[PDB]
Amino acid sequence: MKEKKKEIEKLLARPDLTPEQMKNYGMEYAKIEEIENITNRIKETQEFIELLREEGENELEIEKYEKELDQLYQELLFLLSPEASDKAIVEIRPGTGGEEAALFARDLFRMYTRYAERKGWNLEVAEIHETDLGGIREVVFFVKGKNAYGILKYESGVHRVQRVPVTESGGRIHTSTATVAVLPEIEEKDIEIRPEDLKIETFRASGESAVRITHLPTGIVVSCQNERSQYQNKQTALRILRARLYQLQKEQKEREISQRSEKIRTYNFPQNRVTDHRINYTSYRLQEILDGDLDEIISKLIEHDIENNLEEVL
Amino acid sequence: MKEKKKEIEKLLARPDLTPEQMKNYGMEYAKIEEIENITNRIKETQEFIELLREEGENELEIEKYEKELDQLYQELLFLLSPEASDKAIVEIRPGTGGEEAALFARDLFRMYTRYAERKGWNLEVAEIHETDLGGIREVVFFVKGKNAYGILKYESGVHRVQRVPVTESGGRIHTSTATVAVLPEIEEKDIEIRPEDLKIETFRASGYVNKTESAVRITHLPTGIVVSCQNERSQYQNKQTALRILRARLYQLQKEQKEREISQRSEKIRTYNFPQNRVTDHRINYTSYRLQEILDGDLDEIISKLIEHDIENNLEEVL
Amino acid sequence: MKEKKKEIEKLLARPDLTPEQMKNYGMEYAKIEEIENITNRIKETQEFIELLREEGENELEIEKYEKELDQLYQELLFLLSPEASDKAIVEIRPGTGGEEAALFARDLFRMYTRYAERKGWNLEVAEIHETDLGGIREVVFFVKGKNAYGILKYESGVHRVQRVPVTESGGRIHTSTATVAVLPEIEEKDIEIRPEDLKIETFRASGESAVRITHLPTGIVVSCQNERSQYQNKQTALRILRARLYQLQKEQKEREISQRSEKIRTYNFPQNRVTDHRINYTSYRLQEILDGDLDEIISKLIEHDIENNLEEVL
Repeated sequence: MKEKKKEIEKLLARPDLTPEQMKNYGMEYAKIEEIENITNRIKETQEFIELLREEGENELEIEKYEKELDQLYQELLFLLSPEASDKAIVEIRPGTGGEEAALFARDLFRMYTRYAERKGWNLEVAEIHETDLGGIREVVFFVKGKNAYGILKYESGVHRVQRVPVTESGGRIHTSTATVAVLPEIEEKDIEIRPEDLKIETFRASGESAVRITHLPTGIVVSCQNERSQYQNKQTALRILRARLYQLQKEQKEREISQRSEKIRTYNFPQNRVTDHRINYTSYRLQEILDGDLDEIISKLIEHDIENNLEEVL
Repeated sequence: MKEKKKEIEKLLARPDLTPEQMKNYGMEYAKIEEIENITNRIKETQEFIELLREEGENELEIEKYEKELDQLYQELLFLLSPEASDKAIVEIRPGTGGEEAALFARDLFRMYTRYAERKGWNLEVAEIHETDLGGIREVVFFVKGKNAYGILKYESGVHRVQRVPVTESGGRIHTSTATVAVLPEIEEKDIEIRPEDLKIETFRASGYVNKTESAVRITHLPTGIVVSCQNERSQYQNKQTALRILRARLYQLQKEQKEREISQRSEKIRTYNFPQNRVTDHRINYTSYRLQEILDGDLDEIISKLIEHDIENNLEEVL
Repeated sequence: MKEKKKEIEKLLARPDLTPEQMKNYGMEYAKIEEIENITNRIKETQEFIELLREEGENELEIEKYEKELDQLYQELLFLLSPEASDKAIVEIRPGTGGEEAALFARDLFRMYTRYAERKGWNLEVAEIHETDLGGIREVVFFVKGKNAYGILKYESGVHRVQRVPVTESGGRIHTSTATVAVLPEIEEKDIEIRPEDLKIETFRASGESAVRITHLPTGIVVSCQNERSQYQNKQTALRILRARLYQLQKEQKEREISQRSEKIRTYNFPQNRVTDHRINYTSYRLQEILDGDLDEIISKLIEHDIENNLEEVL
């Protein structure tokens, strides 16, 4: 890495060291080659496309390469970031806008669902509270796949739509806001939750089963009213309680000093556009992105990070 | 053209006029010569085949030239109907037959699906209601391609199947019905639909996705026309789909409401008998013994025989 | 035949007999002659190859005549065997070995695909369940050509492979298996199948048409799922069934008095060889064989048959 990180590997791998180490170091020396080569192809395919564009007459197919690029960056991202990131919990909620905000929440949930099916990920709905119009008042689900969290972490934040409400006939543009919170699933062996700290409750499913778990120390509360049995429900409430717990703990250990708009992205239907505001990137393939083709935007985010965040000059 | 529609072209084309008229009339000048040539190729080729039948020992290969007759006639239709017949909306539902009827609906959907692919057109499924036996309760879909509407317009009507049902173990021959409705797509600039005349509702999908994902219903308050969708699309996308269908539907309903107000059933448009492997179209009484090939998508033989007749007497001809 | 089967013909062709019998007995005589002439050509070109070997200096061409016998044997086989027609149904499926078995199953399907093209035969694939890596979970196809069934009837049995999986880089030699089943197609007139013994079902395509047919008494079941229409597929299923049924009968009336390993042939890649075990013959042109140049092996199997089977002392 740099050649500096690859220097230690040049020497370490020298004639001496222990078996448990030669594999340890050699294995990483290879990890660096992939990285080295992957960025190689990235940079080649990049410099390549810039020729297909202004070759006196662009060859409308820099899209075959443009796509591969989005692909090379998610691979690089995977090799770079210290590894445990394949399981994630997603929660989406309406924001400002009323009936319209819950409708956008479903639009998002629809994007992610269709995204999952395209990356070959597995998705399970932990819970969903719909709205008469066909919106969502709350939804939390689990996504697992090669780098699911590593990629979805980019979706955390406030999303806003700009569009004329569908049941509104030719009315005025409406701006609503939805919240997406992504967290990494925390296995049982990775965090301690004492029995006496937990308070479990169950009730008739207000008008299949309804459960609620309270982590007394924290005060975190997990409530589920779905089709799983009480027993099964409890296990699902716990998967979520851990992630929510671990986070709150992370938070309680960093936010005691950290002491709004924060719109992370905007979708505009009349313009059929998507603008992620951390990178100031705009795309005009809104419907295809909302249809589940989110790589173009995430890969851009991944690049910006690998170009001037942690893994760059570090 | 004729010699007449070519007359006005002769004079108009004369010395002076306006630029925008030169290319204009000039462009219409060519239209007629090609029309004249194609009708010349058809005649030269038609009159050539009939000599290859009783020459003293036929040359079973008239089919090769026969296949070009189907193509020349469609090229002639494209030149005789220069308007805007490139976008169409198709709808297929079961007629009488029960399960068997919903199965024939699919056989047709497949046929048009593969027929589309062969003409290299673009097809998009608006919506589909399938049946357990792998059949179709209802299906609607758009098709855009070179004069793809002027070609699929002859498919509107009832289509009847004659055959032993697949699940019926070699038993008796059954006869079911399937209904095809082909409407030309209508643009927003060509028909007015006032905001206040539209009621749009949206509901939860009925039984990760839940049922399907989104449900939209659009009602044209005046006429009563209702367009309902339940499919993978989003609300925003189904509405634009529902609106595409509603324009086509309303434009059709107004044409009827203007004729059906001065013009005051069986209508078996065509037949698909499997035991005999034939397909007979009843408006032209043309028959083919290439059933499965036609069902597999090679439909041109029949539509051209329909165009030929159509042009052989209707508007295009004596008009 | 012998001079015996011929004797009777000679006398039946004496002074009298009927028109329809005249031609009938007249053709089999000539048939017999052809058998005699070919059985002679075979015998001489043979006695001529041996001489070309230990003559005083082999003339490396005993192969041009070697290939001639490949032909003569098949023409003999034609003239001899039971009417064994020009139509055949072949089925191939993985044996033991996991993915590798599936991959070798397609290997075999390729050999035959290529072999049939060399024999000028026609070939329609009835169905094919494929594997991501490119193997074949299952396949049945139809073949038609001058006694394609007779010549292919010797492929029925378990085929075994020994090689390093292509996806393994310089690994250990893995060994697998693939089953091949050949059946002579039965025309509807030839076999009786009552309507009340079939159970024909249909379903929607999971993820064109789906069709399954069951022969209630036997338990035989043919599934179909492809681009075909329910109707075409049903007809494609009745062909395969009449074959599965007929055979099952020729069996159920022999597999009732005939009271595993049955490794029919072995293809070893490192040593580049094909070893047919029923005759213990080894060819060293494995690849040319897997490419469809099967006449070598089959003509050997044909020569053993005529030599010790019915067609001999009988």
